[PDB]
Amino acid sequence: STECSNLLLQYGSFCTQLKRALTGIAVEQDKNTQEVFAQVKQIYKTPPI
Amino acid sequence: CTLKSFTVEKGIYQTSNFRVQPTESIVRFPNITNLCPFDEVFNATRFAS
Repeated sequence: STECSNLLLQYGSFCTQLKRALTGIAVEQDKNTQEVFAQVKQIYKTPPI
Repeated sequence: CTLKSFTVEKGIYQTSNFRVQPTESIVRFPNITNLCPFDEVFNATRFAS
């Protein structure tokens, strides 16, 4: 709703707070997997035998 | 604009939202040609008591 879009700007910049907050969560999720699953400097492949 | 700084460092930043603007507009209304006899109600003799 275009009229509603006009009204939203009046209420303030509440959206920017949410985008900042949610982004921090999203970044941390990738970081969490990094710390757990990336602890080897070199990929090791098992011997054929 | 988002970072409130003239200089921006390396990285990826959430900025805004994009959406397709509508190309045009369509109106579909019922196709009955009979003029609705409002006139008959107002234009009359002595109204009901």
